[PDB]
Amino acid sequence: LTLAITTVTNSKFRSSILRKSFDFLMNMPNCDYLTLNKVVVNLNDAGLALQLFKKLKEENDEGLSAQIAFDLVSSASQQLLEILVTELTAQGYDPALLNILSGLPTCDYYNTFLLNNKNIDIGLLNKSKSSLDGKFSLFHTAVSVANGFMHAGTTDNSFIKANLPWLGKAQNWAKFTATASLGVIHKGNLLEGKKVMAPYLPGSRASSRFIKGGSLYGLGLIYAGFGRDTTDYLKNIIVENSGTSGDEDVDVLLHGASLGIGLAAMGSANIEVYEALKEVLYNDSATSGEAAALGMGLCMLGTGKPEAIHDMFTYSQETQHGNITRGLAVGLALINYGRQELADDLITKMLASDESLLRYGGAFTIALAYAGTGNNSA
Amino acid sequence: TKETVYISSIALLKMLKHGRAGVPMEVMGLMLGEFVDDYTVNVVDVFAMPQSGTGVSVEAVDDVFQAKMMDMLKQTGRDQMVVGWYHSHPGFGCWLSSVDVNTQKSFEQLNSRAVAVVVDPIQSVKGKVVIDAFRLIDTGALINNLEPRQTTSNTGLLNKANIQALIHGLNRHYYSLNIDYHKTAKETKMLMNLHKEQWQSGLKMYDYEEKEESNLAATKSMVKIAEQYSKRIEEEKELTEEELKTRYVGRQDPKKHLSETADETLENNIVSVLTAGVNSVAIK
Amino acid sequence: HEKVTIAPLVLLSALDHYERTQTKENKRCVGVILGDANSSTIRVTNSFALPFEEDEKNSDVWFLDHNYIENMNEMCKKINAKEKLIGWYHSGPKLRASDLKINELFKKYTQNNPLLLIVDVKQQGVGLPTDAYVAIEQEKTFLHLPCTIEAEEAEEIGVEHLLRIRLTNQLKSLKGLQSKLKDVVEYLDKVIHTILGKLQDVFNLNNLQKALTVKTNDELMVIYISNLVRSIIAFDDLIENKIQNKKIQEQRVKD
Repeated sequence: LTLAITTVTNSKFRSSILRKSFDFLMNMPNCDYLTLNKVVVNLNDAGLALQLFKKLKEENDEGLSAQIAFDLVSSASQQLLEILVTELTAQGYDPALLNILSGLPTCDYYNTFLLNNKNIDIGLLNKSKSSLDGKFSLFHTAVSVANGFMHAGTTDNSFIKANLPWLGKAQNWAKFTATASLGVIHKGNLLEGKKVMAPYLPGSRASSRFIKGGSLYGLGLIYAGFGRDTTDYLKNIIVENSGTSGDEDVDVLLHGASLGIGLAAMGSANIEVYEALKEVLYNDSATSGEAAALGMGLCMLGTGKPEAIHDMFTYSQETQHGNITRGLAVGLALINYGRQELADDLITKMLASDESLLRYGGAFTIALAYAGTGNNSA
Repeated sequence: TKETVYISSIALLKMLKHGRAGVPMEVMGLMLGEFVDDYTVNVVDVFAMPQSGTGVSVEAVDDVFQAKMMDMLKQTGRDQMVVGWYHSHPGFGCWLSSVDVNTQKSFEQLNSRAVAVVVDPIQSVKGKVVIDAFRLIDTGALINNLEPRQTTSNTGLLNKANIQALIHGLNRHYYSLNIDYHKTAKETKMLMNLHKEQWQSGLKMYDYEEKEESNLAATKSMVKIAEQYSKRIEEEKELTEEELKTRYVGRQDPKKHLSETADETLENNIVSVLTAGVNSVAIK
Repeated sequence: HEKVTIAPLVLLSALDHYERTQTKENKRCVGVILGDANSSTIRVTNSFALPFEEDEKNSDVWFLDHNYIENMNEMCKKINAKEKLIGWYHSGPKLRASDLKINELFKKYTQNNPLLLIVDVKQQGVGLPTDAYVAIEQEKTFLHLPCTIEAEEAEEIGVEHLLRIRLTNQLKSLKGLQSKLKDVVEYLDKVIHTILGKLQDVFNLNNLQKALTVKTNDELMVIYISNLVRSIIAFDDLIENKIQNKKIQEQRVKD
């Protein structure tokens, strides 16, 4: 497994090698269950993936079937997680192993392990954020985002709740970090994560519509990859505002929605979210127009859609907007992931152009596709 | 929030040329462009304006001469909406304009995005093209839109910011100067064919063909004497310090004539190839 | 003859007029320039545009307004008094009836000969997209004048901020010799005499070269004197690192 990745160039030849090792390990004579896990993740084959669970039904072990289930959900891509949940249900499953692949105990590992022993060292933390209330949002971001690191996963709102003054000193754009910090702190909550943003959710209004946009972004960090339940929730908000906008803060509400729907659907190809964010790009929005391209690029990860490669690239030359062109440049980098030489057609167009934003995203396009095994050409 | 102005390569050169002549002489000009608040900012065309007796002021703008240019600039696409004005002043430590002070407030009534650009160097440019603009603040900078989220803010580090006399406060209530320049495909190839290092163009095949061959009478004529000049440069150095120490006060003396005579041999090797490159059509 | 010196700002802004309106081949823009035409070297310090309308299918259809120039000149009088109209420029390589007639309208406000400039909007081939021509009669004859690019001190410095040997000439010299072969073939089809009579005299400039071969190697031998200097330079290249190489063994004892 290790040598063939850095040696065999053909993807189909190394694909057959992983299939031969599955037959010798199929009988499971107390053999390695981790080797079979790396086979189904690299191949992403629904036939070999569901076949491993069928063997766990014949030989019944609750400790052996668990270690396989918890290992697959962590190492799987977004497309394979749907096979282990949606496709597995149609062909039959294990009621004990279904909740594991859905991420319920997996997200508990992030919440429970970090909550037992957590030392934030509030002594040195207070001196950093008590220095000044000024410096615009540069100071309020540094104290809020760094604080969200220590409490990440433990669901502690003490920065927002227990400390009143640091929240009020923030401006309209500075309240985004204070709200998005809860998405980092409460990350891993598949049930009460919506109750954290409950006062800022749509229909409950807010103190302002600038801070309201940050609530839709906090749902993206917590539910990322599991956000299938929040897919239709975050999509309907964009469709209502997809027509036009009469205010600046309305785009801020859709700004966090585009980044929120992008993280929940991240890695999964969705034509509905792509077409919903495509109409926002037609309006040529200065604020929400950049997040619309970032939300589409996260859905195009992996193979992606070849038609969306030239479509998003054409809109970059037609629409000359600061945030828009830079947002499309990153979106064109995310649409090509692991393609290696298959992305050279888009890389050549960016290197030949003298635009600063096209060359900014052209480097990361090489970084995403040529990652893993090193390439002397890249 | 504060605007980020992107000035095209064509408009940046016109504003420097109009406010060029003289230190004391002040002029005025108008800026055109089409952009939207917060991002999308741009400057398309700029042109000079007629000056009144008060110099830079709000009443110095003549709408009669301005309306006639709108139909003239519309054919080539130069006609846009007025995005502000640019001016030239001798310059001081603070308030570069000795005339215009509060007139910018009258400019804000007509356009909220209009600014006044003043050229600091006045033919002092060292190549960085440092220009100064202004934006009205009045009551603000407390619980309002957050300007310093864009680029290069918190100016005034130590005693050196821009002019270095302004430091933090700048002109009025920290207007937070933001200026950027950009170029297009047509602007990139045109400048390289006009001014890059020195302009030899207009004949591409005759550049090194005319200069390194037909110009030998004014350049390499009496090449036997020219070879003696290469010896005098080496004799000026090699003859001094042969001990590789400090006696005659020299160090790089062997490398002083090394790089100077390297091009002389190189140029003689280039014309040597171009000598056979004349292509006299000899053969047999 | 005379000389023409055009600032890089005029040639840079003239090409921009084509892209902004997405002008097709049926329309050609015309504009004016300023400077001092009194001396023998024409200097262009300014340029403008004009609302010029023209029909492509009919060469007898053109529209030019001189009242817009009058209102524009009065604005320049309050700005720069030394700027007067030295001529005008038009877009496109083709010279039709509409382009040749309008040259007389600008002669009313221009004392000297108005400068003729043919602007290439496609910038296809070689350099100098806009050629400088002069109008003179013996039928109007347009002669080419030397084109030089020289600007002021502040203008040349500002351009460097925007952009911030032997093989180079040979690459453009190969395409120049091939283009001259096509100019003779294309001119032959147009006839079936004036240019051919001049080219034969220019081409006129081994019978007498039997004894002229010695002077070729004599110049190459003087070049070899510089190659002996190159050998001395190579001998000096051998002395440079020996200063460092001997200090390497000196550091072995210290360390």
